[PDB]
Order: sequence, then C-alpha cells, then structure tokens
Amino acid sequence: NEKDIEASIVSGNGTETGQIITTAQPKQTISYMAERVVGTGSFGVVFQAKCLETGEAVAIKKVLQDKRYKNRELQVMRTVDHPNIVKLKHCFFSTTDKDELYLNLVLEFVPETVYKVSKQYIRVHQHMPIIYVQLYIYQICRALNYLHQVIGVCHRDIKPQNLLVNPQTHQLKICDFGSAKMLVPGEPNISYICSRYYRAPELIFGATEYTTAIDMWSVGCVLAELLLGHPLFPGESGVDQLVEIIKVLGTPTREEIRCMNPHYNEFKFPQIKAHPWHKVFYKRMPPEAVDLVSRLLQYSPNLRCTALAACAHPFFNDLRDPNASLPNGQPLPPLFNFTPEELAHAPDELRLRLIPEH
Repeated sequence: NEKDIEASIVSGNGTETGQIITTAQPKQTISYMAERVVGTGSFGVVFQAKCLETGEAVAIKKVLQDKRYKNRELQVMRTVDHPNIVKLKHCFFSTTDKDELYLNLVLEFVPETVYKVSKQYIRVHQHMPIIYVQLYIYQICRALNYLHQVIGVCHRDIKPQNLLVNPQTHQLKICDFGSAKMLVPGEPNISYICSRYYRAPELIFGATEYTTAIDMWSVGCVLAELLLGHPLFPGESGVDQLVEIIKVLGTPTREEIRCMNPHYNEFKFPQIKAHPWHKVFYKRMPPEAVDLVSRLLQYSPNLRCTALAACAHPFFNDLRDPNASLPNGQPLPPLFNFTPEELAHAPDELRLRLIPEH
C-alpha cells in the first residue's frame, strides 16, 4: 500500500532541486530548493527548503531508511492535527546512486527551537521571562494531552531541540516523532529512549511497562531548564544520570522502585537525603513554578501529573488573564481553543479551570 512516491533531483553546486507529485484526482508538480541543514539525529537530517511553486519555506526531515527498529513516525504524522504539533505537508523518497532509500517528511517551517532561544538568553547571562516559560510549557502540555488521549501515543523524547518556536507569535509545536509509540499494557517496550537529560528514571531502572508519565517527567526537566538556564540533570552516562537525579530527589524508596519497575528488585545505594526544591531554584522563582516542577519530577509515575492537569495548574493562571499579552503588546497564541475530543478527559472541575471566562 504505502503510496509514497519517487523524487527527481537537479544538482551541481549552482542549485539543488527536488521534484514531486503532491497528492491525488490529477497529480501536480511540486518542487523544493534544498538549503541549510538545521539538525540531524541518529537517523536522518532536517534541512530547510523553498517550495518553488508556492514560495512557502518548509522543513524537510530526510530519514535514512535503516530497518533497525520501528518507524511509526509517518503513521503518527499522517493522523495528527493540533495547533501545537507540526503539520505534515508531504512525504516522498529521495534515493540516489547505490547508497539506499531516504524517506522525506515535508513539515511546516518553524524557525527557532526552545534550545536555540534558551541559548540566546544564556549567552547574555540573563534569565528567560516567565511569560515565555509559561507559554511554551503550557503549549507542550496541551500537545501532550492531545497525543496521550486523542491519538493515544507517547512522544517518548521531549527535549528542547524537538520543540519549535515562532519568534513572533510565540507559538510552540512538538517536533520529530521518530521515537513516538502507542503504549500498550502487556506488550513490553524499549527501555533505552529519550535524551538522557530528560529521560524518566523508570527508563533508567530498565522498565518496559511504562506509561505516558515519562513525557511528563521530560517536561518537568524542560521547565527546570528554562528556569535554571541550564540542564537540571546533565548526566554523562546512564549511571551518572541516575546519580544526578538522586542528588536532588534523594535515594528512591523500595516502594518507589516498585512503581517504576517491579522486576528490578533491590537497588544497592546509600540513602542520600533530598536537596529540597526550595534550594534548587531562586527565591525569585514563583512558588507555582516550583510546585509544578516537583509534581512533574517524582519517582512514582502515578503520582506524577498528567498533561491536561498540568495545563490547569496555578502556574498558568497568568495566561488565562483576560488582559494577558506578549511583552510587546501583541496577543498570546491560541491557548484555550480546545476541541471537544481534546477535553474528552472527563472532569468538569478541570474543564472549568482550563477554559477561562472569556
């Protein structure tokens, strides 16, 4: 089936064009001038392109087709439609002499990432305004809710580089679903996923039956990173990453290790007392921020927050203000324009806090 298509290339240092069919009843020529790689990954590279027909700049993720492990990326991409997840526009094959097959995913062009924006603030040695922290983290959690509930998929690699940012609207969209999977109880999963800094400690203790909570740990770590202006848990390796977590949270209880991975059994380690959240962040930093960070960063995944619940956290009261705006006067992005399926997560309590009076 598939119904993915071939490309044709025009090359030679002067230009770099790829020609394509769009979709269909009569198919139509669509072309892209390639330019400027803006990221890689273990399988493929993301590069900018100009759609020669329309004019629209786009971001084409060239994925190297190596059997290795699951795709699922295209499967998810086709069937997702939400303001805070990236829109797939087209997909095609970009094969060349010998080598092998490349699958190209033509995504909408969003320039900056959270990683870039954070680097900007950090290199001026001055912290990033809370408004933005609230907007981005809120928009992650919203997207996560849709993924977890509507689509039923766990993104499974929430990291700053996988989060696009419009510098004008300050709209954020989740990127790169190479690691995403519909988590099924019973059928065991891969243990070793998610960038190490943002990796939930279930995955560290070799879990296999894990929930969507792993992504909510990741947003916990992103949020911390935005407040701290540096990675909260900068692990060098799996073991060093574990310790980095222990330095803040303290040593896990046997009950907590149960919740994380029952099969693991004992954990040979001394009992380090937790370095309290209060002394992890500034006195400046809003209590609501620390409260959220702490609820997101727990060992036991069940006690961890859910995406939609997080969205309704007091920390995002500011965003729900009727007079709320970007610091340059311009309005906030779409925040509360929920679809009914988005809010199929029952609680009316939640709904009421979630959508403001306006």
